[PDB]
Amino acid sequence: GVFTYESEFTSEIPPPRLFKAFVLDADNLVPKIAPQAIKHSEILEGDGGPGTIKKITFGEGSQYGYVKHKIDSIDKENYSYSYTLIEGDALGDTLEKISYETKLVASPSGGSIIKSTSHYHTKGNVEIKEEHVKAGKEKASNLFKLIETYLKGHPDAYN
Repeated sequence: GVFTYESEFTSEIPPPRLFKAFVLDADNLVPKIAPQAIKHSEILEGDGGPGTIKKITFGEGSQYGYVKHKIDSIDKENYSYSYTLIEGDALGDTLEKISYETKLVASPSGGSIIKSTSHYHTKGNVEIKEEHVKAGKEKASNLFKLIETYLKGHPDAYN
């Protein structure tokens, strides 16, 4: 009933910089890298820790676009981050609880490795469509290169 998808890649930028950005600055990282993807981020509950509910908005699509992310846990010592999504026009009535996980590390070449993972919790005996989960893989990969490029080109972004 639960789907499991993961992605593995690396970046020439340090993970402690992309980490402070994606997590300690997610509300200011996405709205600073490319405003063409999200309109703005506003935390609804908590302050960025576990149990905090963030509301990311989208500036693409005639209809209003936005989602809600519930922090699940992070590893400021290992640079890992994981949250739970409960809203999103992509979840439709076929999906309900969403689980998102992300991990950061370093490589022997100086660059940094980035391991991500996500899951789906359908409700009512339903399943997701490859076109849906497969599209998230390409969207999550492009976002990873936007965070590393942001700090790589913006040495002032929480760096």
